[PDB]
Amino acid sequence: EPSDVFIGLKIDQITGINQKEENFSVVGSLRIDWRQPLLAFEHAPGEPKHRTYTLATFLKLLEEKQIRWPAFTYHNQQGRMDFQNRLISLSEDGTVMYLERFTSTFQAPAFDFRLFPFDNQLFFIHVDSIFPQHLFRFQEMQGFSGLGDQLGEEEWIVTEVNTHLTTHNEFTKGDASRFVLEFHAERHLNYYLMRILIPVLLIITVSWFTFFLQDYTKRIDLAGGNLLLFIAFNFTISSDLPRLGYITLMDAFLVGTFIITALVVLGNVWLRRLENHGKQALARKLDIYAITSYPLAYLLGALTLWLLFF
Amino acid sequence: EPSDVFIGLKIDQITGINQKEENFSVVGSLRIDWRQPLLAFEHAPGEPKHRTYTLATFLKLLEEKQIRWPAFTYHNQQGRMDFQNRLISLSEDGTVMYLERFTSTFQAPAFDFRLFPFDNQLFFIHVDSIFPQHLFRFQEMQGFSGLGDQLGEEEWIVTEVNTHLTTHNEFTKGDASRFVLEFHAERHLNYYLMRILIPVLLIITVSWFTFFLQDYTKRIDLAGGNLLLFIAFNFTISSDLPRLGYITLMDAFLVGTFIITALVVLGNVWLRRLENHGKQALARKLDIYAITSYPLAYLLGALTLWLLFF
Amino acid sequence: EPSDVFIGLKIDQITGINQKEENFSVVGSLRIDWRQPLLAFEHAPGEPKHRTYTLATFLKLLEEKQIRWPAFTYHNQQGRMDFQNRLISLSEDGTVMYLERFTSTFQAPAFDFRLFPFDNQLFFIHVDSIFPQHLFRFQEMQGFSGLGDQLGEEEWIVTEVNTHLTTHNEFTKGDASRFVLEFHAERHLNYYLMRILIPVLLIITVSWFTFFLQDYTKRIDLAGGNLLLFIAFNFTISSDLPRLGYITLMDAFLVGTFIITALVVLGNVWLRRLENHGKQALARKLDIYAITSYPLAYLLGALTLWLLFF
Amino acid sequence: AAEPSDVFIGLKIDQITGINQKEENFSVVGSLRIDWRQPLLAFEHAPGEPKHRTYTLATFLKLLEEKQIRWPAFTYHNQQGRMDFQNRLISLSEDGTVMYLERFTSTFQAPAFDFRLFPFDNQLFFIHVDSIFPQHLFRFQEMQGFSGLGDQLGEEEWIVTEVNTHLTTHNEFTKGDASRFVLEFHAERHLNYYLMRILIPVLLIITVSWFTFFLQDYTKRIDLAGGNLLLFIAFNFTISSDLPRLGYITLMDAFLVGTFIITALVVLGNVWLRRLENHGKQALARKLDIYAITSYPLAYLLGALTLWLLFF
Amino acid sequence: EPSDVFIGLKIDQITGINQKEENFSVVGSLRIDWRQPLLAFEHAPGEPKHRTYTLATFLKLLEEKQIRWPAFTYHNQQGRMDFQNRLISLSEDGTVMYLERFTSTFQAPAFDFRLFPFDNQLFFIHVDSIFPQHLFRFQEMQGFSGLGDQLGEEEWIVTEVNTHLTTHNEFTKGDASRFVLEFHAERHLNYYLMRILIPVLLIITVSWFTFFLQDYTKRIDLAGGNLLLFIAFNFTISSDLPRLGYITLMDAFLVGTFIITALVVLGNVWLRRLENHGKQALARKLDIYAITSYPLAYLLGALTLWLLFF
Ligand SMILES: CCCCCCCCCO[C@@H]1O[C@H](CO)[C@@H](O)[C@H](O)[C@H]1O
Ligand SMILES: CCCCCCCCCO[C@@H]1O[C@H](CO)[C@@H](O)[C@H](O)[C@H]1O
Ligand SMILES: CCCCCCCCCO[C@@H]1O[C@H](CO)[C@@H](O)[C@H](O)[C@H]1O
Ligand SMILES: CCCCCCCCCO[C@@H]1O[C@H](CO)[C@@H](O)[C@H](O)[C@H]1O
Ligand SMILES: CCCCCCCCCO[C@@H]1O[C@H](CO)[C@@H](O)[C@H](O)[C@H]1O
Ligand SMILES: NCCc1ccc(Br)cc1
Ligand SMILES: NCCc1ccc(Br)cc1
Ligand SMILES: NCCc1ccc(Br)cc1
Ligand SMILES: NCCc1ccc(Br)cc1
Ligand SMILES: NCCc1ccc(Br)cc1
Repeated sequence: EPSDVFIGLKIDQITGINQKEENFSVVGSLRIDWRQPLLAFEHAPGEPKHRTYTLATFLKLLEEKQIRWPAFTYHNQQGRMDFQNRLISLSEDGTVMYLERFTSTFQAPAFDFRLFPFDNQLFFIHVDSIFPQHLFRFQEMQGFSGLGDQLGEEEWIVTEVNTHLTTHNEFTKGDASRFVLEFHAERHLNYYLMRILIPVLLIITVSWFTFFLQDYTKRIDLAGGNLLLFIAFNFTISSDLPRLGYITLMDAFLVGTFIITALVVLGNVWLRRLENHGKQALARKLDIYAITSYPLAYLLGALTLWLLFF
Repeated sequence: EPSDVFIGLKIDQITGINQKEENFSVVGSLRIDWRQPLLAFEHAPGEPKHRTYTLATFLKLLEEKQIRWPAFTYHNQQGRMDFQNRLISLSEDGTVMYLERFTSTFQAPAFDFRLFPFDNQLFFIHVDSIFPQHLFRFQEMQGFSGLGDQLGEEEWIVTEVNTHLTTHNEFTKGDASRFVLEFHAERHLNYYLMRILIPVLLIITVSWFTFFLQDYTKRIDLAGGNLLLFIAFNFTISSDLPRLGYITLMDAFLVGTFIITALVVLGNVWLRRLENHGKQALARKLDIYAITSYPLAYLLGALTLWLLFF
Repeated sequence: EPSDVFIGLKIDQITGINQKEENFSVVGSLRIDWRQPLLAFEHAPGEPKHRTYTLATFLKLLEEKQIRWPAFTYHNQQGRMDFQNRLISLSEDGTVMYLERFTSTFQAPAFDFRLFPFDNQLFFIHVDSIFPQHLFRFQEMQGFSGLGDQLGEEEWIVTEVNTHLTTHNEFTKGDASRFVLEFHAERHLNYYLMRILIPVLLIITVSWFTFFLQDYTKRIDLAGGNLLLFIAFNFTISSDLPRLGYITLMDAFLVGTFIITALVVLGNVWLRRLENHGKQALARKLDIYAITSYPLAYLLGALTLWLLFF
Repeated sequence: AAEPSDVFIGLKIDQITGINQKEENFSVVGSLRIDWRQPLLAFEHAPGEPKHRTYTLATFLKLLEEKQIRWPAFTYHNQQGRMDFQNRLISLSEDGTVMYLERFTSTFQAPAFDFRLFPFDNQLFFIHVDSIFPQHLFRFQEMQGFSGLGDQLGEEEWIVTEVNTHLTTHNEFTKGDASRFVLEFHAERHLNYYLMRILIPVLLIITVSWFTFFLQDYTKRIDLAGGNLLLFIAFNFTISSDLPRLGYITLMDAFLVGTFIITALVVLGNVWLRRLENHGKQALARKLDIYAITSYPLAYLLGALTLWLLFF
Repeated sequence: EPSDVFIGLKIDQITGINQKEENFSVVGSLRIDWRQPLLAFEHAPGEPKHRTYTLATFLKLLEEKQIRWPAFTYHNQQGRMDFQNRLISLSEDGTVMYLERFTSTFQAPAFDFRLFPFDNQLFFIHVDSIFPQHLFRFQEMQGFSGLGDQLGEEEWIVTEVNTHLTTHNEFTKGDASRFVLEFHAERHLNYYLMRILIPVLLIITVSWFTFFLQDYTKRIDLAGGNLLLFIAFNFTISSDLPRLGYITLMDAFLVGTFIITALVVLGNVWLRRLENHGKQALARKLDIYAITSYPLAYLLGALTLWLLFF
């Protein structure tokens, strides 16, 4: 007959989410309730009903009594887990109450940058029983598992928190318990506005003003610089993210400005060429297209992407 | 009956405050006084009245005597806590004197960048009893808790230090002790002056000089460069801070220069356009307005923000 | 007679591959099966058939019974190995079942940047027996060793995973077991396209447009800038990689643009020189060569490398 | 026992891994040596057993706990973060003289930093070793012939002027006066880097700029000095990062603003010369111009003595 | 009588050489052979001749038997040493065989950047006996100490490996053993060529082309830019190295281009000045000197340094 293990997990802090390395880091507390009849003991009346053990001696106790503990791993843990507290409280009955406080990093392979920066992502911690269900089944320790109030994370904000149970088959042939803490969060886009969109629009608009000079050479020299600017903005954003083998929304928007700004150069080159072959008057007539093409192309291009991605 | 636990905490050093990751790091000493009658002992004459234990053996002693120790966590601790000393002194009377020296990082989610760089911030360490008040109540260990003299931090300087007790309900249903060390500090604005304001004003002023040349094309080319400069200064500052979903004061000041410098372009474009359509004399008349718009706009804009934020 | 040790190793995560420091990092689980007759035990009915030990006490047990354990090292391990679980299960038969979960970095000196970024690389973990084959032989633990599904790595993608055994002679004169987990992976070229090729082609193309202006001075000033741009792109890429004593494909492609763009300068200098010595008409004739030389040389140069490297 | 026992503290820095002026700390590999005679620890030895017993710190402390003997607990007051230990080894003599060796790499807070004269300055580095227990229980004495700095420190920027050791009290955990052993050293910066990477360039920019005054294009001088400004604004960011977010003004801090003020005026001035040209007074400008050509060099060297007097 | 301790040390990997912090990091295995008669033991026939101990219990054994172990430090170790294996094999005869596998950083104060980047450097690990020679003398464990095959290091390549004994006087008055593993290595100049020399020569050469335009203003504007470029290249290289109080070869080469490029500016200023005072014809005569000065100056200057440094 297999004994129930009551798995509770609360994330107190999100220390940060490194989206480039596709992981996040949390301060968190794991809580386990587990009745083991064999661990139960007798007290004299007036001697305490509850024994408080360091994890160190509590396991050395279990080893001595040849009792199996419900050994568990965090499947998506990365690197070290700095433990704060690992503390056991045992009762007359042989109910074990375990607390594990830790800061640690976790894999989140559920990262989809397709709609970056307008994206919503799945973050989750997996807690697996090493031992199969035929020995230990995990049950939800109700009234504990979730996320806290002061997470300290300013970019992401969390949509929903859910806890669910399931199997794995990592070390066993047999089905084995896995407690899961999931959360979805999505980005506060202020940064992306204030530092990327606003500037790129400011560059584009203030550039368009200088079309009313009707120096075609100046427009060419301007758009040529704009190109390098965007090629930089392309490097800014490229670093935020991993070396993805797919094309971001952001990725597309940049190549947008590329294509346009490439043509702005080519077009004004041709207008300027007419001026150079005694057809200045034509250019100046023709020119009106070029002045109104500029802004339409960027706003035709705005709907082009917005439909392709939404 | 619940036994009193006397919690003292002194921050010797502030190793630094990482405002981007919304945490700070301190060298600090935790001091606990706790009378446990059961631990009291008799000595032979010539054998010491105070027994000095490593935390390691002191707990192994408590486990052996089935005595519960007032287990505590630092709630806002991040990552590892490098311990220097963990030393126990047990008096005849059964008074435990504990010392914990450590360097460690702590969450400070009390970060409000609304008035950055003119801001005052709350930094605090929480020390929680894991066990409820029905078992242990924390009392302020007088004559210890506070901040030192040589903190070593050059940017922030501390306004006020306060200590107080209160409850939590982290692992218990029952109310539980929490000792709090708060401090407020505010930024030394010298850096922000010397590296950000002075330059931006220098750029703006030295730019305005070149208005007295009365080349409109040159002013357009100048203000266009100024734009990119500010777009950079925008990236400098953006990195100091997190990816906030709210707009800094600083954030606004930058977009200020943006809006203005955008118009300086638009305006001089129009003056230059008049020159290009045989209305050079008009431009040169209007020009006088344009020369005295530059300085007013930046100083109209100075009061615009200084009213909006204060 | 030497006893068989059944070595399984599964990489759950690739935390990343630092190609500059010629190493990779993995979350992984090591599994060892090893029958030791001496460890075998009898149980009372109602006492467990399988005894579960912490590695700590399991070795202290082996030391006490003067039994030699099949000590192993990871030969290509770098720095610390953060252990998650080190857990032993001893059956009545005296079969030891060991599990070691860890995050760790490993050397991969099998790095050939000759065809970077179009390259396929060998990543491997070596597990050596410290003790010779005369004492312990390693055997492939079937049904476990390999790579998982959720590796979390976005740039590389894995072609093939193989396991095989072999000898070493690291500390012994005698032949000694070595279990090897190899994998090959190759790069997703999207990044290299979107951030390096597309820009460099965009710069080159939009530059060629400005040839139809037939300002030779402008072409010289342009190609001179292009040079510095490529000299930067040269620094971008240089950092991705180590300080290799061999020439990358990428390395060559950069020098290509160098040589060409150097020529464009020299050539247009000469065209411009003719203009300056009353031979403007000649230049304008010869110019047609220069206009079509530009694009040919970049695409002659494309086949030059694509033949030299393939 | 027979009053307070003397404890002989020796500390030698074998190397300085580096000095991070931005975090106002330094990191050293060092060996701490303590001599401490305890009558109670003295033991009788059977012939064929060594006269000196060699213990790991862990066993030696577990032994002290067992024998209910209090050891002279000590902390490094200015230690920062983790201290990796190389060796912790105890040798117990028949006489009961305890010999402890602690080898470690560690970072130490140093609030002694004064950037007022940066980069031309000397700074004070110190490690504090505080006894937790008061002076009435234990007094620290200088273990002579050991304390100091080594030969191969490995540090190329700083070079050390003087090493001094002395003892004093603290009152950290006790009401009672308590021992504190101090290892101080002063070092000062090698100016070559600051020359080769900051001064030489800034002078090169300034001088090569002044050459282009002999062109007598006023527009070109304006465009040049405007660029010079941005250059210095960069050099301002280079240096700003070397240092913390100080609330005071460095020497270097001042020197940068110097170039600012000057280069701002060079613009303003040539703007005015150019303005005369634009209002048919080209001849005047060309007269005045001679003042302007000699002003640039004077102002930079008037400005050199301005600071060198204000700061020295 | 003092007992011999057989010290072997093999570097398996060079994880890297941080030339800025004047240290290097290696994966390595320390091997010690040491006969202690007291550690010898008797076995029953059929009970093992060799006892295999964790370092942990092996020392607790030595402490119990009041035997002194040949305590050693790595003198030039920096920071933490991550240990892989610390394993003892005790024979009946009382021969201890010790293995210490570790990744660790080591000081190399033997750094001479005088001829950087054409330099050859000394890297060494010191292993000191804490105890004097009157108690333990170190002897070279032969057939093991040296460097491995797959070091993984791409910039440096190792010239020679030598091992030898010597004294120290670190904690003792008495002479004390020190085993030394030295190696020399020298740099692969490919990086320095491909990223620094080639570009600087490309800039200089492509600049010289624009002399054949015979625009003196353009040459001034060009050389002025070249200056800033080199001032950057000066910052690139400055960071590779520490804040050395001595002048590199590289250091000199840069100041070379400085001095020259400063004069190119001055000289063309003077040519241009002649044009401005009706002496255009003279300038155009003198010009031939200036055109052939530039190339000679850089190649006079190339031999100047190649003499002073070689
Ligand atoms: C740049 C957006 C602002 C537009 C306003 C018109 C003047 C622009 C400022 O100078 C221009 O900046 C480009 C970007 O670097 C350069 O390529 C170009 O040669 C230069 O003339
Ligand atoms: C530059 C701010 C300081 C004001 C000095 C006035 C003289 C002009 C200095 O050079 C300017 O630098 C910008 C920055 O990129 C260029 O874009 C711009 O076209 C260029 O004219
Ligand atoms: C720069 C090395 C390549 C030289 C090719 C000759 C044409 C000039 C190329 O662009 C130039 O870049 C320089 C560096 O900032 C500026 O001084 C210069 O005014 C600018 O036009
Ligand atoms: C730059 C590739 C875009 C080609 C479009 C033609 C118009 C000019 C583009 O700006 C150029 O940018 C360089 C910065 O490195 C400068 O050196 C160069 O003098 C400048 O004119
Ligand atoms: C540049 C300092 C070196 C002095 C050399 C004198 C020749 C002119 C070099 O080009 C200048 O470079 C500045 C970069 O700051 C540009 O902003 C400015 O428009 C331009 O005039
Ligand atoms: N490192 C996991 C140890 C452990 C597991 C379960 C329980 Br209940 C107590 C301790
Ligand atoms: N980890 C518990 C440490 C502790 C020791 C003694 C006292 Br009194 C309070 C706390
Ligand atoms: N430090 C790991 C030693 C070990 C190796 C294999 C087995 Br099976 C048990 C223990
Ligand atoms: N944690 C080190 C404690 C200690 C150090 C030196 C001596 Br002598 C005794 C004790
Ligand atoms: N910490 C290492 C101590 C030691 C030294 C030598 C040998 Br042989 C065994 C142990």
